[PDB]
Amino acid sequence: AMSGPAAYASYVVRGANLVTAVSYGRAMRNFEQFMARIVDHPNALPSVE
Amino acid sequence: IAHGDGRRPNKQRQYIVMKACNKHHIGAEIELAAADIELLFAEKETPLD
Repeated sequence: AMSGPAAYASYVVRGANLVTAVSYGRAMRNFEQFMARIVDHPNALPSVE
Repeated sequence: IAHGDGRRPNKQRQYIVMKACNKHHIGAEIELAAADIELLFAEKETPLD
């Protein structure tokens, strides 16, 4: 007997993903976490922890 | 108006004038795409829809 997730993971293009998906021909995955790396807190070296 | 010269007298007159309407027609043509008429009825799926 093992443990595991009961459902799939959702990915919805709601929010600021939708503006770049309509205006340009592209769309991120997790725009919000991708934005907090660049502009909210720059020059931070990647660390797995 | 009568007067005292040698001119003939004037009997009373009557004028009868007939006027009628004129018909006019107007037409404009609109095209609507078949996909545009269709997806007004298709169901909501996602925020990009």
